Amino acid sequence: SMNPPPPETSNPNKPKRQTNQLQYLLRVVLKTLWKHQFAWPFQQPVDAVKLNLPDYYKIIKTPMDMGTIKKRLENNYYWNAQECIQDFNTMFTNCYIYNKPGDDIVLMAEALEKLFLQKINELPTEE
Ligand SMILES: COc1cc(/C=C2\SC(=O)N=C2N)ccc1O
Repeated sequence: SMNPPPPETSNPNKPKRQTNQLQYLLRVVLKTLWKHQFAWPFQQPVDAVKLNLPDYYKIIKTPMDMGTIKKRLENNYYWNAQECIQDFNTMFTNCYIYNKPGDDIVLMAEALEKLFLQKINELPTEE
């Protein structure tokens, strides 16, 4: 059993910005989801070896998790807020694609997604 390498979190030739929307994504959005009681499965890449999910990376070809997002935000990896919002949405969608409705992990993702949507609704205008 093998896990793929994680998503990229460092790339010196990718242009980067530090913007008020990206600061909101770290200070408000990521921090709110990270502290939630259902955050733990999403705080690092899925370890398909330890979890005995040998088909996980056959089905999920664009993996994403909040550990990766946290690193991207803390290392100013992004150019704009849309790129980070897409990462969160990829994380939720992967969970719904791989699992069954009503599975514990899906209910956990849904609770985090509800908070995510609430916070993104008040994403500040770009200064
Ligand atoms: C079973 O599908 C998923 C599993 C996880 C992670 C888990 S599950 C567990 O017990 N520990 C973990 N770190 C994350 C997203 C998924 O879609």
